Amino acid sequence: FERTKPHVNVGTIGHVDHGKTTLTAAITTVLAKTYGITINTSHVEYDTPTRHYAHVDCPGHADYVKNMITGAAQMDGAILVVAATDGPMPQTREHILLGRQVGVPYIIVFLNKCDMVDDEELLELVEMEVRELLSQYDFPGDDTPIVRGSALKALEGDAEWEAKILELAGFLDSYIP
Ligand SMILES: Nc1nc2c(ncn2[C@@H]2O[C@H](COP(=O)(O)OP(=O)(O)O)[C@@H](O)[C@H]2O)c(=O)[nH]1
Ligand SMILES: [Mg+2]
Repeated sequence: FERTKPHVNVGTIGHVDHGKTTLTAAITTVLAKTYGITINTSHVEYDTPTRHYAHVDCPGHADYVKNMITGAAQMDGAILVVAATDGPMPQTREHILLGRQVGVPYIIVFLNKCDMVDDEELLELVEMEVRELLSQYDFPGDDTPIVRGSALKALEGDAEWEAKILELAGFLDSYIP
């Protein structure tokens, strides 16, 4: 465990537009500064000072469903992007169940479109309805980290937004046993 230092494969589940691919990109970049069948799959490896991460993001639902259903991925940690602009839409609900069956123990939720969402009243509201799916279908939903940034900003520059990706990394290290 000491070389890898604990090696963690963290699984990113969206609907179609939320920014996972984006979320996925941002995390690495942030990470670099601060520290440093047919199957279709996209892979990134990332490191916090504690854990080391392998990350999988799939261009499509079809991918998530097949990839999650067989064996592709193995996903200890599932990082979830629900985007404020919309709300949790089908692909998110589906992804949540599928996860439960899959045996995806931990889903950590990240809320993207806060480059576009001014409204504590909405956010709570995106944020509540997530909590509501998570439970009905699987998960705690209470004692479950919800992180709001905006991935797009974070790469792109400087920012407060960047900082949040840091919580995401942080929770990861914590939330995931
Ligand atoms: N404004 C804004 N747009 C975003 C953000 N993240 C992603 N997008 C944009 O929305 C489009 C779809 O996002 P994407 O990451 O590809 O979604 P995915 O299908 O879940 O992988 C992208 O081309 C991005 O330019 C974000 O945090 N803010
Ligand atoms: Mg994608």
